[PDB]
Amino acid sequence: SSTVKAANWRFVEVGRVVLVDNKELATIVEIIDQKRVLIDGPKIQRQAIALAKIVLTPIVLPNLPRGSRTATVTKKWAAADIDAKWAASGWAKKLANKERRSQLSDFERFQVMVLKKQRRFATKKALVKA
Amino acid sequence: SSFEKVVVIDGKGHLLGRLASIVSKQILNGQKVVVVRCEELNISGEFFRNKLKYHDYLRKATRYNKKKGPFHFRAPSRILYKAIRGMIPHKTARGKAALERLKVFEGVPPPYDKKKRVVVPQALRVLRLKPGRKYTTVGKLSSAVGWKYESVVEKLEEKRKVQSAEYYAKKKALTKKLNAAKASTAESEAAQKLAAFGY
Amino acid sequence: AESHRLYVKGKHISYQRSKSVTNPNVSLIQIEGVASPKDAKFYLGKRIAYVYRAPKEIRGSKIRVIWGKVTRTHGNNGLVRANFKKNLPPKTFGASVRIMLYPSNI
Amino acid sequence: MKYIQTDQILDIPEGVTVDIKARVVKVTGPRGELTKDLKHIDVTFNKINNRAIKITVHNGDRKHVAALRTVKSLIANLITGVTKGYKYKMRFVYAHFPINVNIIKKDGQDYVEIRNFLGEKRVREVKIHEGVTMEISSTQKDELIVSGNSLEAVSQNAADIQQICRVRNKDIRKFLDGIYVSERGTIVEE
Amino acid sequence: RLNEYQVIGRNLPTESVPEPKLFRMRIFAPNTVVAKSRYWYFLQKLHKVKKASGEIVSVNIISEAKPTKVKTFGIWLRYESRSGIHNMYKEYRDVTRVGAVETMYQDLAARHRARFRSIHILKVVELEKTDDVKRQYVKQFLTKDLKFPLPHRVQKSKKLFQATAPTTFY
Amino acid sequence: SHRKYEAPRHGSLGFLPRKRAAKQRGRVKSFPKDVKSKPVALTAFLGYKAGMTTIVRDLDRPGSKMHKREVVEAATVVDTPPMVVVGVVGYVETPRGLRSLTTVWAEHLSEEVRRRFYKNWYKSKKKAFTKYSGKYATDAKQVETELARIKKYASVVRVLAHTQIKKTPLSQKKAHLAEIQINGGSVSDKVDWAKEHFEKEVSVDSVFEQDEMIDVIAVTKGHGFEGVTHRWGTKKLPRKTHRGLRKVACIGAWHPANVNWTVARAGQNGYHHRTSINHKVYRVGKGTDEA
RNA sequence: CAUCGGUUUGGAGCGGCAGGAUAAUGGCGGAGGAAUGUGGCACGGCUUCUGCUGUGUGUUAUAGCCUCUGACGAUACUGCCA
RNA sequence: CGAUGAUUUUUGCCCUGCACAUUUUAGAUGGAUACGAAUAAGACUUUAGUCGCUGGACCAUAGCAGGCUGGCAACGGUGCGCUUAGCGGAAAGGCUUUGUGCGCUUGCCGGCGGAUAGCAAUGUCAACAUGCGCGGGGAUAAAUCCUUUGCAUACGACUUAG
Ligand SMILES: NC[C@@H]1O[C@H](O[C@H]2[C@@H](O)[C@H](O[C@@H]3[C@@H](O)[C@H](N)C[C@H](N)[C@H]3O[C@H]3O[C@H](CO)[C@@H](O)[C@H](O)[C@H]3N)O[C@@H]2CO)[C@H](N)[C@@H](O)[C@@H]1O
Ligand SMILES: [Mg+2]
Ligand SMILES: [Mg+2]
Ligand SMILES: [Mg+2]
Ligand SMILES: [Mg+2]
Ligand SMILES: [Mg+2]
Ligand SMILES: [Mg+2]
Ligand SMILES: [Mg+2]
Ligand SMILES: [Mg+2]
Ligand SMILES: [Mg+2]
Ligand SMILES: [Mg+2]
Ligand SMILES: [Mg+2]
Ligand SMILES: [Mg+2]
Ligand SMILES: [Mg+2]
Ligand SMILES: [Mg+2]
Ligand SMILES: [Mg+2]
Ligand SMILES: [Mg+2]
Ligand SMILES: [Mg+2]
Ligand SMILES: [Mg+2]
Ligand SMILES: [Mg+2]
Ligand SMILES: [Mg+2]
Ligand SMILES: [Mg+2]
Ligand SMILES: [Mg+2]
Ligand SMILES: [Mg+2]
Ligand SMILES: [Mg+2]
Ligand SMILES: [Mg+2]
Ligand SMILES: [Mg+2]
Ligand SMILES: [Mg+2]
Ligand SMILES: [Mg+2]
Ligand SMILES: [Mg+2]
Ligand SMILES: [Mg+2]
Ligand SMILES: [Mg+2]
Ligand SMILES: [Mg+2]
Ligand SMILES: [Mg+2]
Ligand SMILES: [Mg+2]
Ligand SMILES: [Mg+2]
Ligand SMILES: [Mg+2]
Ligand SMILES: [Mg+2]
Ligand SMILES: [Mg+2]
Ligand SMILES: [Mg+2]
Ligand SMILES: [Mg+2]
Ligand SMILES: [Mg+2]
Ligand SMILES: [Mg+2]
Repeated sequence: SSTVKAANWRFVEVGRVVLVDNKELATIVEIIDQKRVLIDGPKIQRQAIALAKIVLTPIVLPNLPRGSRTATVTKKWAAADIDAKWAASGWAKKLANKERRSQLSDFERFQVMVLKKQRRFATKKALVKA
Repeated sequence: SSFEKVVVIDGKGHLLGRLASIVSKQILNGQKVVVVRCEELNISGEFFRNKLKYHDYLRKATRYNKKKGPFHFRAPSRILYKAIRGMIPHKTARGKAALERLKVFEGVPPPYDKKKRVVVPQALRVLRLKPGRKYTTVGKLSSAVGWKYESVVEKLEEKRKVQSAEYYAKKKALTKKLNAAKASTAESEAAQKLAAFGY
Repeated sequence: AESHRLYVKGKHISYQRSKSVTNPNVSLIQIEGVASPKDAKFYLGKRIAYVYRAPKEIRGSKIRVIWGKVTRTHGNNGLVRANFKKNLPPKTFGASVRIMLYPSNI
Repeated sequence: MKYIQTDQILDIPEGVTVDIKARVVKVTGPRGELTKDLKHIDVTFNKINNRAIKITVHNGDRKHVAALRTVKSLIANLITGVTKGYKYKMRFVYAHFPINVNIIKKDGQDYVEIRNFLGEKRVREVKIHEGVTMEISSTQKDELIVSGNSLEAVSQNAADIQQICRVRNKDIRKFLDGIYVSERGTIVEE
Repeated sequence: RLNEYQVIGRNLPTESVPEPKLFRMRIFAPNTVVAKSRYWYFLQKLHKVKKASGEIVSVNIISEAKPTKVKTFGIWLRYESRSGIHNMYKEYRDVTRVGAVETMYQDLAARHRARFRSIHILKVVELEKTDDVKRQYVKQFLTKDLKFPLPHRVQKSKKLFQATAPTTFY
Repeated sequence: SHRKYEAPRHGSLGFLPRKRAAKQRGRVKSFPKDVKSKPVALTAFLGYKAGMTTIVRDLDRPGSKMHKREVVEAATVVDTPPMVVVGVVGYVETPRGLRSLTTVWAEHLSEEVRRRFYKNWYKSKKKAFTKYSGKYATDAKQVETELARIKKYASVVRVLAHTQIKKTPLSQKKAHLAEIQINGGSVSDKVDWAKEHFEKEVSVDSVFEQDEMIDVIAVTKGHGFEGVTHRWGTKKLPRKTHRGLRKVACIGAWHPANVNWTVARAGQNGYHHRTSINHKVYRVGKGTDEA
């Protein structure tokens, strides 16, 4: 055999899902340059953006033709169910938990501390015998 | 952005002047800084150019008495110190106090061999230079200009890394055991409540 | 309670100044954890105390305080301008100040 | 111009197993193994199959594209070094003074000992690189055979032998004496 | 930051000539004050008219027809160097006709040190056919199934110090 | 304008400053580089300059006009009674240079070496090294612990030895104590050799053989304050020069408006530390030999 | 501390109105066209056709795109809000 | 800058435990939270899954600046004091560890206390240094002037001897 280690990059291709502004999802519909792409999405405005302003996700929207219009992008996004695919990843889960933590109140933080005390007691009890 | 009692920076892979300016402004603002592994610092530009630059620096000396002139320090830590001091009003009492807030070393001597070293992304060579550019390691320039203890430092750094590797293997084993204990106490009332809170 | 702090950590950085002339009547303060004028705008109007130690006792206490207040933001990285009852002495450059949470508007 | 993508295709013969991980190429063949580190170049590798490897440069400028086919050629030279070997033949050129060449061993090291070069009392010694074999040709008078798997070491040892026999303070157009590389081929004839 | 303007003007009517011909120009200007200034600059380069003897008739913004359709534009230029006057032709990929001109102005500033005052835009044409594309540096983006990664990603940090090793995966 | 003629400089800039040595005992700045494969042996010895003499020797130098022919040569006699080993020092390789880790001493020190640590011996209670001598109490485990530390951590091992100056005709009673680097063998071998040689005499015949080439470290003859003419070998000024002639006429150009460090000036001459190399050993004599 | 008055710096500020190609887009409907030709089909190299793939063909099929257009509905930008 | 010898029969010196009072502080106010290496690559958990896309993390965090008492569940956690063993010389002066004793435990539940500092005023709580009282262990010097020397020297200084 050969056993060549290949790069696991994310590629700039028609159908790549990207995060914009740490809030919204979008997909690449056509490549402008090494630096610029045309993006579209159900909850975003179809626009030409610089690749520095977006982050490629490991997700590809399969079978998206180059230059697809807003209707095609929305229809294929609904078919591929990109929102559910995103929401199941540890990245989106970490973002959601960060938001949830940011919405806690002082009383909820106090309760968090109390629950941490109880769980640490249980964890030490489990750890000493295992 | 937090204020730390001491910030210990691992100097490996850092560009000399960007780290120097950042550390100067940090110590001027009352922050204590320790820089370790100054022999692993980086300067942009090929090695020969920096050797020529250091020889231009060496050219400069007080004519009537060489003992009064610039003192060309050959150690990597002293090169970083010169870079920083050029960025400080060192002839005032305030600059003197700011410089007292700073320490620079070759290698990682005690007690810092068992403490946390951080990096400075705004000054990292691997993140700043274009991927084709050539760079210099300050340890090789120092040996090339008179620093005598390169092989002593590399012998002691290999010894430190052997001990530091044993540390990590112990920490990974105890981290694995605690995770198995945290897995047992999962799906408990505290864990379910902590999951609704985001923890 | 291992912690008892009721103030935000700050640092006395500088006076308001040009290249060569300094203005002691305005101090530049770095609030800990603040990195933008939007974050720093939460702290506008909050009173500031500089707490220091002195040789002579006053009413049995050797601790004296100079009080101030936040007036405006400064620049783009979350520094603020402060106005103290008595100007902060220049030797306090790099010394820590206390950013009080009052007058509170939460 | 920042060419968007440039590719080269390595071809791996049947008995050869290239092996690449983090720009460290280890080529294995019937004749042995050779290794080379490429951390000074920005290239990426894709295994098309067991007989072909794609070597790619993405968004590379003129010089960075130029550094791609040299990577291809170096790995190909490794492959033919581990499947056919390398052989350089040197001819001894002298007008009057015979060149006395011996293969000696001092201090546990192999050396090529050149004596009487242009009548000099000086004894020239060239260290023989590891993995390089020297032989005094029997079928040919005044011939040295330098052989080995690595083309770089063999050609550099040959160059060492050639460089140590330079003529000083004379018209080198007339005084053509020296030891020169006459043939650059392979151990296995083709 | 530019806009495309339609500026129409004419000579002031005389009793000899009461309806002078109306001339339109397409001007890429940041605002209408520079748009009407550039108009008179080129008419006095072509026609016997002045701002004192003329009249601006209309200024209207020309919006992109399909601002979210990726196009390739060919721009014909006439620029002044330190030594002479030269004609050049270049090609740009962008979604707006204006955005190709903004790249063009940045581009001739960077490779030829040509300032805005030294440049005349003769023509901007959208290349409908892929055979209309003459330049390689934009033709290389018209290949089928174009994919490429972005190796060596550098992440901008909000904090001065980071407690974990830097990475460039992407 | 330039000098009318180009002459070489007066004196060497590699022996500045021409000041007095900090100590009268010359100190070995650098020792021979250590080779593990050699046997454990000393690299230095201390002696006293007795005087000069003359020898006659048949020369063995092919191609010389004096080959196999008698030559008359000046020679120097160095009185070298055996030295006594009293201590050992360990040195550790550090990123700041060699650093002394520990010094271990012998149980008994002779009076001549205990006088080394005193300026007024006759007025003293002579308390030096008495508690340390007590450190050897019935098990001497403190000494063994320090020696094990030296074996474990030291990279350079040097012995401490003193001359037996009471065997010389000098009226001085203070011995001269110096560190002599130990070369050969492992660190453990050096430490065992040093410990086993405590309170023992070591002779010159165990350090130097005949026909060897050795170096000499010493402080030269003092001459006190000297003028430039003899201190630096400068040209005497003409006989008819006002205010004297044993001077340097021009001590600098107008600019730099300072006196340069390279100009010859009057000052203290001699009593300098010098290292002189490649002196051949014609004879290692023995005091017990009647010939 | 509260409230006021004068001056002033702001907010991820909120709302109403007007203008423009009575924005241009986009979405929906209809008509036409091409290729960086989708499905299909025909030859191949590796696949027990395991996003197989290359090339040819051709015009919506098991993707789509471009142009024109018909009736609505928005938004950007900019002004004004006593 | 290091190693090492000796350190005032003085009410003087060293080490140490407590206790107190002072001067100083370039500026405590939960925690300086320890692999290495690469980056056209990496981690983890077994070449395949997961991870990153920042520390908005992790640990710690409840109790008159944290009081007085009582009870369960567990046999854990932690502070301090002896104590066991091992490792660390790059500036180790720290990192572990055995047994034991005295506390606390907020893992959970009870009973009692805080007011008046009056609507804020740092509303005083830390470590470095020095001195002083006790208690305990411990040791009991030199250098200079002077005379002398001449390996030295203008005088200081230097090599000697007393
Ligand atoms: N699943 C829908 C698919 O639509 C595709 O076909 C699409 C195109 O061929 C067709 O072309 C354009 C379209 O791009 C554009 N966005 C709208 C325009 N009205 C369409 O035009 C065409 O389709 C419409 C019906 O939609 C017809 O009324 C009209 O006559 C025809 N020229 O619009 C169709 C629908 O968007 C597939 N080729 C077809 O096999 C399939 O039905
Ligand atoms: Mg620790
Ligand atoms: Mg030097
Ligand atoms: Mg204080
Ligand atoms: Mg010549
Ligand atoms: Mg000639
Ligand atoms: Mg690192
Ligand atoms: Mg002259
Ligand atoms: Mg030396
Ligand atoms: Mg010690
Ligand atoms: Mg010690
Ligand atoms: Mg004299
Ligand atoms: Mg004399
Ligand atoms: Mg004289
Ligand atoms: Mg005269
Ligand atoms: Mg006079
Ligand atoms: Mg008002
Ligand atoms: Mg007001
Ligand atoms: Mg409107
Ligand atoms: Mg429309
Ligand atoms: Mg068409
Ligand atoms: Mg097809
Ligand atoms: Mg409309
Ligand atoms: Mg409308
Ligand atoms: Mg508006
Ligand atoms: Mg208004
Ligand atoms: Mg006090
Ligand atoms: Mg990593
Ligand atoms: Mg994991
Ligand atoms: Mg693994
Ligand atoms: Mg594995
Ligand atoms: Mg994997
Ligand atoms: Mg963490
Ligand atoms: Mg932790
Ligand atoms: Mg209790
Ligand atoms: Mg218990
Ligand atoms: Mg100590
Ligand atoms: Mg110590
Ligand atoms: Mg600890
Ligand atoms: Mg107050
Ligand atoms: Mg108190
Ligand atoms: Mg208290
Ligand atoms: Mg004297």
